[PDB]
Amino acid sequence: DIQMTQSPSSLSASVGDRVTITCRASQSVSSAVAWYQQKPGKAPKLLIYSASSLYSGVPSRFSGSRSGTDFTLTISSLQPEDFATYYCQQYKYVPVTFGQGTKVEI
Amino acid sequence: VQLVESGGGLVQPGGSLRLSCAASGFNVYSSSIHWVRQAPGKGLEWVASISSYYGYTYYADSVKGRFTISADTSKNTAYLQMNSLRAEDTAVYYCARSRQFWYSGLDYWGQGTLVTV
Amino acid sequence: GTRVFKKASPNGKLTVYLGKRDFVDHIDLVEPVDGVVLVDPEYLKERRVYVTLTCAFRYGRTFRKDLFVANVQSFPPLTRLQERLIKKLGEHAYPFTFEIPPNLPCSVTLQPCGVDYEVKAFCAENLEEKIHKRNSVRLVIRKVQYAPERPGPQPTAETTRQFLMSDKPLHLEASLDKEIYYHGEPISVNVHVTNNTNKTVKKIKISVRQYADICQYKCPVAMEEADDTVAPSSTFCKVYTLTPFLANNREKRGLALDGKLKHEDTNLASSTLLREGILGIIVSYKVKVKLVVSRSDVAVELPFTLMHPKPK
Amino acid sequence: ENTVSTSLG
Repeated sequence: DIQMTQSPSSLSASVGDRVTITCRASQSVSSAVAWYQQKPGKAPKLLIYSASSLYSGVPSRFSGSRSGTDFTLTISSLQPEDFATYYCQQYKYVPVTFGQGTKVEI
Repeated sequence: VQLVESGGGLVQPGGSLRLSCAASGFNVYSSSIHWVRQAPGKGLEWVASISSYYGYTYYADSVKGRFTISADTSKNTAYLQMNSLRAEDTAVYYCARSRQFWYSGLDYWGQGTLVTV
Repeated sequence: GTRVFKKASPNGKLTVYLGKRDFVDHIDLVEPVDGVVLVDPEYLKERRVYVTLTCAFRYGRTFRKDLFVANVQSFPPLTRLQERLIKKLGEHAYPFTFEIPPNLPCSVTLQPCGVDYEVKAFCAENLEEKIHKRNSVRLVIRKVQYAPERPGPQPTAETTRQFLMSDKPLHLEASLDKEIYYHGEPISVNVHVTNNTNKTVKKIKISVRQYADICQYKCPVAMEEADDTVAPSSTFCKVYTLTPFLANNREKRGLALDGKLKHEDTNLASSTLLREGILGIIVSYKVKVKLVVSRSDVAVELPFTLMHPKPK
Repeated sequence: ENTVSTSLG
């Protein structure tokens, strides 16, 4: 079982700012990491998979980066539609585990 | 391509409840169906997942022994037989779908149903 | 970023690198295995470092006949992968570019035997010097095929059986929506019986069969069954649905599965593409439509290709 | 033994 401590849990960012989310695991999980977005009340939606690849239709400002065990989601320019809570996910082992979420606010 | 769910409601603790997950635009053998639950004010949590293609059913230890996951082959619909419910099992319960060949993140989620104990 | 595989011998004396472990076959050509071996010379005073690629037909009987063997000497003696590995390792690394020739069989694992590729590397002072577990480092690699980029014709086929005891025959047509099916997707059989005989169509049996030619092995991997009778002097048309999958096929000992590195779960072996128009394992599938008669057989077969898409 | 992954630098 892999803990997936995620930080910061909340952050303030204006439009056109740069936002980075760090998801740190208790083991190496290869590059098996996914990121999800969730506006308040809506279903989660995938943004980045395999810790660097971008899903079909996801905007170009979403990106993934890996350094050993410090998987990171980088948003190049925070648009007003991006404010949500973001969830990291290892999927190399069972039981599959999600992060605690990172919300964004103005 | 879309997922839609229903079946949540007020439940007497110790009773039972069933959630259902309807799938459009794909099939249960080329995809894996997941349950992710979200207690009010809290983050997501994996509950169970089934890969009907192989015959594998997966569960989290926080719901092991009570929750049962299955899929109706003829109508692409997934189920979650929730026995012996308890207070913290209150959550918004989502269906999730991901690729069988090969799992690359949960891409299609439905809006799910609110379950309250 | 990117990632590459490493492995070493128990001596810790030798180190090997690869940038992939699935090497694709394009039927008109096969990719090279371009890797880099890092050496510790002093302990390698034997001074002949060899790298080897091998295609072992370790099929059961049990036996082993190596269909293909390749040798290269790295020390003493470039693609971008080679160049970056060499630069990463600084100075004491030497490459190894095998080129699998066309026509050798695909990575196949018979359900517990089969064909698998084996990159083996070691150091010695002569090729005749004995191989020892203290010094060799091995990587099992795969050589596989993706589904074609362009669709073919519709796999329509037909028949007509003029029963001797009847004046007019049972005309029949079976067709699939497409000749290519990806893994996990549904099959669609369009059965278009047009009967004019006195015999009654009792029993429509639909099955998807694996034709594993190992150089013929036949086994039904998906099966449908219905009482969709057809009346005398009547027509019929139904679209049956099927999908091959591994859940109910575990007990079938011998069925060809996609090659596996160690023991991971893999789908039923993707169809092999033949060169233009062969040792090892050749595997293909056909949908079989069988109609019982009574007044007790007819059947027509449909070649279709079951293969994965090219990764994104 | 076992197989690990490493960067390409």
